[PDB]
Amino acid sequence: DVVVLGSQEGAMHTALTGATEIQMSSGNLLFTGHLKCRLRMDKLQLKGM
Amino acid sequence: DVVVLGSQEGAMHTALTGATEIQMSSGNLLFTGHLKCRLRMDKLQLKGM
Amino acid sequence: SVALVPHVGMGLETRTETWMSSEGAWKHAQRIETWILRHPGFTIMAAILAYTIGTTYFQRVLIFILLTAVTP
Amino acid sequence: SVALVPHVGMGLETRTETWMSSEGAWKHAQRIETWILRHPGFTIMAAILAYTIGTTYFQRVLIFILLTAVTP
Repeated sequence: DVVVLGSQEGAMHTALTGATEIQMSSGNLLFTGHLKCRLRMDKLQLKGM
Repeated sequence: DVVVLGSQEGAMHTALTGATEIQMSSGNLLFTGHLKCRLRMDKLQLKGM
Repeated sequence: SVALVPHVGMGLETRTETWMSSEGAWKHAQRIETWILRHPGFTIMAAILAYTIGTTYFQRVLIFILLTAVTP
Repeated sequence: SVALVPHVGMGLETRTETWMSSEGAWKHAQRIETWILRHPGFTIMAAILAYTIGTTYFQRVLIFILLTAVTP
C-alpha cells in the first residue's frame, strides 16, 4: 500500500539551519553580506574653514 | 522577531522509523506482536475412524 | 528537533517490517557516503590523524572510520 | 531525509546570526547527553572497549568519546 510521507517543512528548516535568512517579497531585498570599497577623497572641504 | 518552525510531520515520520505501524480507526485494530499458548488436546476424535 | 533520535534499537520488534522497511539503513549509509564524496579534505585530515595517533593498524582503521562517521 | 546534512561548515558566514542562533549546537549536545543518560549499558560497553583496544590513555579517551558520538 501507498503512504504519503507528509510535509517536511520542519525538517527543511532543520536542514537549513546554519544558513542566513532573507526577506524576499518585493522582487528581492537581500541582506547580510559584505563588499569592498576603495575610497578616494580629494574633492572635500571641511564645511568651511 | 518570531518565526513558526513549520509542520514536523515528515520529521516525525523520520523519527518513528524502526517502529511498527498500526491502523487505528475503529477503536483499535492492533497488529503485529506475538503471544504464547499452552495447548491441551485430549477431547479430540479423528473425525471418525 | 525530531530529525534525530530515530527510534532504532529500542526493541519492540515483530515478524513484520516496521516503518521504512530497510530504507532508513541505506539512507544513513548513502548520506554519509555522499558527504564523504563532497568533502574530501576532511577525509584526508582524518586519515592523517589516524596515521598519527594510535599507530597500531587496527586502531588506525577504527578511528578513521569513526572520524568519517562523526559528522552530524 | 533532510533531517540531516544540516548545512553546518559550508562557509558563507556573515556578521549576523544565521538561522537558529546558537541553538542547534546546544540541541546536538543535549540530545547526545540525553541519549547517553537513557542507555547506560552501551556507555559501559564503550568504556570497556576503550580500555581494551588502544591502551594508551589518550587513545582510550579519544575512542570513548567517539563511541559516545557514533550514535545517529
